[PDB]
Amino acid sequence: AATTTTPAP
Amino acid sequence: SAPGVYVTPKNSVSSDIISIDWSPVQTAPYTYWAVHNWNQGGEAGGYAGFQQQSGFDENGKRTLHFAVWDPISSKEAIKAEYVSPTSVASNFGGEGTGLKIQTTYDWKNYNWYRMTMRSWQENGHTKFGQWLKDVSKNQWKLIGIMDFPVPNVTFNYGQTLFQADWLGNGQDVREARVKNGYGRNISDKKWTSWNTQSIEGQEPLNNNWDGGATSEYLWFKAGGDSRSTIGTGKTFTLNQPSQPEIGKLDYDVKSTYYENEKLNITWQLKDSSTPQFKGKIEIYNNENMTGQPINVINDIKSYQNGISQSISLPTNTYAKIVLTDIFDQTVEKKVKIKNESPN
Ligand SMILES: *[C@H]1O[C@H](CO)[C@H](O)[C@H](O)[C@H]1NC(C)=O
Ligand SMILES: *[C@H]1O[C@H](CO)[C@H](O)[C@H](O)[C@H]1NC(C)=O
Ligand SMILES: *[C@H]1O[C@H](CO)[C@H](O)[C@H](O)[C@H]1NC(C)=O
Ligand SMILES: *[C@H]1O[C@H](CO)[C@H](O)[C@H](O)[C@H]1NC(C)=O
Ligand SMILES: [Zn+2]
Ligand SMILES: [Zn+2]
Ligand SMILES: [Zn+2]
Repeated sequence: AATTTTPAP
Repeated sequence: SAPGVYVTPKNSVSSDIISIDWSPVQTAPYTYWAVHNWNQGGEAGGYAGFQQQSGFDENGKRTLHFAVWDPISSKEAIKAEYVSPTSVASNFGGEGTGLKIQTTYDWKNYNWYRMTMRSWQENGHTKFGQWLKDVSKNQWKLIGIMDFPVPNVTFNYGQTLFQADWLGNGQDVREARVKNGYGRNISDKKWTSWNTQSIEGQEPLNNNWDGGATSEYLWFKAGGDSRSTIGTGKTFTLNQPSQPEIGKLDYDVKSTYYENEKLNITWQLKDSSTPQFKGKIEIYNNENMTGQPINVINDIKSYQNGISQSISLPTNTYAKIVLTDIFDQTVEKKVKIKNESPN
């Protein structure tokens, strides 16, 4: 179901 | 559940075209290879790539993926302007919200696929388009175009690739290869070559992944018995040219006639051509195409192969057909309009 990303740390 | 792996260019900059080549080696189900990523946490955040949605091989569901998150600075919807025949646009939710286009596409292990995205300004909005070259078949395809209702956004920052397990099958190995990473700079319309990239596991304390390079490509894997040979990550350099290898635009005009007060002008790009970005036709009352055109057909889209128009024309007209590919290469042909042509 969800395919996440990351913001800059 | 397999740890993520990110492959990041050392030297990426704000771009309006981004391109990379990808080849799958081991394809566990529930794997997303998001080969392009941009604007994370920001306006027009998005990504695109390839998924193994089910199964372990070509008999499972293999797709292309493309998503852009909903605007921060507008209440207007993202529009799916164009989707290919095996593409489906839908709104996603529960992970932020936005628009995605999922495309059924029978990509194959050990073959290469070039994914090239382009962003452009139009009508006070920004468009994002997805093109795919099947390298073995030497064939481009337009996959989808999204119409994002905010001006002056680009592939501004955040270029990276990831390989991710979205469901929790960490026992299953996933592996792929990439090369030929390039962006076209907003600043000067020159190309930036991503010849040096870093391969880094998402979880510094999890070494259940690996990566490296040959002379030709970067490779990475995760899951199963994968175990890092490069600690938490390492940078590698490929010997790719400073300039990308860009093909040529090539087409055949298929009709150019005027009959029963209808003008019909159509074309077909060669199977070996770069893909169409836009077209324009100018109609002149004279063979040398001096003066002003008597009629202009503007803004023929990537997904349109000519025009049919109710129009009044005099006896001896000529069409200037101006097509441009996704790399801004233009090819202009002049054709005399056949007055009566079904006839
Ligand atoms: C990410 O991929 C999964 C698996 O196919 C889902 O389609 C999910 O909805 C996708 N999310 C985005 C934002 O496109
Ligand atoms: C996206 O974020 C989730 C947490 O919400 C997980 O950390 C997942 O591994 C992330 N995926 C990527 C590809 O960064
Ligand atoms: C990850 O990046 C995507 C765009 O690739 C989106 O901006 C998404 O909202 C980001 N996730 C987080 C938690 O910032
Ligand atoms: C978010 O973190 C992941 C690792 O968890 C990647 O480094 C990704 O590139 C990061 N996103 C950005 C925009 O820096
Ligand atoms: Zn608008
Ligand atoms: Zn002109
Ligand atoms: Zn247009």
